[PDB]
Amino acid sequence: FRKMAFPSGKVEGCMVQVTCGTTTLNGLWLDDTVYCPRHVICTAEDMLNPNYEDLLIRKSNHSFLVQAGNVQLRVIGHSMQNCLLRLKVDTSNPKTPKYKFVRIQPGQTFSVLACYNGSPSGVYQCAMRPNHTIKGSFLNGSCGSVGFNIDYDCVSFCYMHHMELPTGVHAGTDLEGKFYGPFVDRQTAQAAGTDTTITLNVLAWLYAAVINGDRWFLNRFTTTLNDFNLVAMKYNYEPLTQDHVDILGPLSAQTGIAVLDMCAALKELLQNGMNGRTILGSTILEDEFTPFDVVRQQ
Amino acid sequence: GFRKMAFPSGKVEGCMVQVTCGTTTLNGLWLDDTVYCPRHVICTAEDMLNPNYEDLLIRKSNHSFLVQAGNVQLRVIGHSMQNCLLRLKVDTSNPKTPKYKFVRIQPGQTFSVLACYNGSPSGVYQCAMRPNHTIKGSFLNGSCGSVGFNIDYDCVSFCYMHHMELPTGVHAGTDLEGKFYGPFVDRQTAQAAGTDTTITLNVLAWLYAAVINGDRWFLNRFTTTLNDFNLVAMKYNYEPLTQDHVDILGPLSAQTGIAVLDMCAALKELLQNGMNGRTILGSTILEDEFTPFDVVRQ
Ligand SMILES: COc1cccc2[nH]c(C(=O)N[C@@H](CC(C)C)C(=O)N[C@@H](C[C@@H]3CCNC3=O)C(=O)c3nc4ccccc4s3)cc12
Ligand SMILES: COc1cccc2[nH]c(C(=O)N[C@@H](CC(C)C)C(=O)N[C@@H](C[C@@H]3CCNC3=O)C(=O)c3nc4ccccc4s3)cc12
Repeated sequence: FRKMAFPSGKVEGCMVQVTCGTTTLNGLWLDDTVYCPRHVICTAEDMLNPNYEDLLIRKSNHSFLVQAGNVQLRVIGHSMQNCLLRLKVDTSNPKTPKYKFVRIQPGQTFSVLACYNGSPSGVYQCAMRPNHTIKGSFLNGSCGSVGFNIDYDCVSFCYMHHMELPTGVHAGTDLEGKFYGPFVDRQTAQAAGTDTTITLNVLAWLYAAVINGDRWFLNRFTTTLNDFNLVAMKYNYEPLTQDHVDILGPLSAQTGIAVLDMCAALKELLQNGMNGRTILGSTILEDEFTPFDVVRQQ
Repeated sequence: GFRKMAFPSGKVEGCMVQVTCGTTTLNGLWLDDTVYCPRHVICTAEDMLNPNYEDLLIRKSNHSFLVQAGNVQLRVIGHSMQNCLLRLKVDTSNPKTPKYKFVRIQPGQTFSVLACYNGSPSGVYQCAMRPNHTIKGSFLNGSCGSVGFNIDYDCVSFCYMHHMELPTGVHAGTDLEGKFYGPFVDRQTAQAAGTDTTITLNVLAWLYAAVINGDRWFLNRFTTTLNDFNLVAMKYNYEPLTQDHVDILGPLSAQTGIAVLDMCAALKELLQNGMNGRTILGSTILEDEFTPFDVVRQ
């Protein structure tokens, strides 16, 4: 069982470089639109608070240097959408795939194409956390990198990188420029809400461990959903919904362990702890491996 | 802020095709006017237990190879075996052919895998060639012919093509010249690898990664000689350290400011006293699938 990313070629054909003054970041080229974080226009204005509507009226189309590989693209118009700029260019991307813009929900995963200077350097898998952060790997120059999923040749773009919190996690927006979480694009230290554990995915991981022949943690206690949810919240675990219990159906049928019986297993692990025991090799319960991942890889 | 990252797969995705002989369908790699694929695409369910490839191949003509690149079908105009691969000559040269080389990777080195099913890429992940010449991959039915690769600049270095899953769940395959890594043969039999060991040079590089990411709890005032460390390493199934390895860890040592043999003393302490419930870079186990080169790049 291992975390896999979606193949990145459909997105690589869209990455570009957007430069204002001495500041440059990544943008996404779809048809005749380039999307990028709006703070490419900042010149130290980012410190404290920038007035984006003022900075933007003060900018000409010629001040935007947009480069796709070797080619410079002429900016024909610009308008601001939330925390993103939409740049109109004179040529439509010959490599635009079928795409949509989606708002990823907590607990769901996506692939990140980390880019620097409009050039992709790496691909990895991420989870949107309940507190609306992601545990990414992003260095200076990463802003504008996108997260995405791919279904039947259609790219679902769900994220654009904007910032790294003081704790080392990362924050950003969907492709309409709406931030995930309560963060704002200014140069300030910001704090995320307490980060809860994705219970649906821990449970999925437990199911994967049982499929792997590792079942020391099972027991014969019973729990109701309500009584499991009250214990889980005491340990900063997300409560389980009835939809989540359904999502776990195929895995519970495959192993013969009823979902609520696995909850009774997890409940004991929360209350008694691992005690040095290991699950799939780790003393830590993994929560970024989804039931879909377990299902596909079993 | 540190994780396994795979190379962007775009240059490789544009080379994946589908090769069919009768009921059997495998992935193939299309470079210039040649398609490479595992030779047991010519196998029926009855030839698999102990087939004679020379015999089975003399019995086929170019017409019996249906090669599909996406929608398009390419005509085979010639064929030949190279070890455990077939090389099919096609009438059209792949216009998406990247700059490339064929290399044979040595144990401990890492690469990216593009997992393909029915000629179409489905996932990408990073993995390393184990000391016992297997890879700990994620390969399902229909994955044979998927390739492993590294990218330097704009040149794809192909190093792996996938053939088989051992009963232990690890995987075996060949370089692009069709020569298998390890003691394995392409037959439908249960085969065993040698006993695996831990890649010491990679654990050390990962410990440097942790120090560079601000995880220094495991460090200690002590130091050890290479010989002393090796005696300890042998006890815990770790590859012996070599002076060349220490030279490879030169640059990491300089940035960190920690002498290599100091890091070894820390590792000796982690082997002997465990991690005490502590985690390094978010992991409860000593990661050994990051090379010194990988840590630098990130
Ligand atoms: C340590 O806590 C802090 C305390 C006090 C202040 C702090 N600010 C930030 C913060 O993150 N600022 C944002 C930018 C703001 C405007 C959203 C930022 O630098 N984003 C990066 C990606 C970051 C960097 C490392 N990996 C992450 O992904 C991005 O490449 C961009 N670069 C530039 C460079 C020039 C112009 C625009 C951009 S936009 C953290 C922080
Ligand atoms: C007594 O038999 C066993 C006993 C104990 C363990 C065992 N392992 C294997 C074994 O691996 N066989 C090879 C094939 C051999 C001949 C190279 C095989 O099926 N490879 C797969 C990838 C495999 C499949 C599951 N995940 C892995 O990645 C592959 O994608 C290919 N598929 C086909 C399908 C039809 C025709 C050709 C090919 S080539 C057999 C076996």
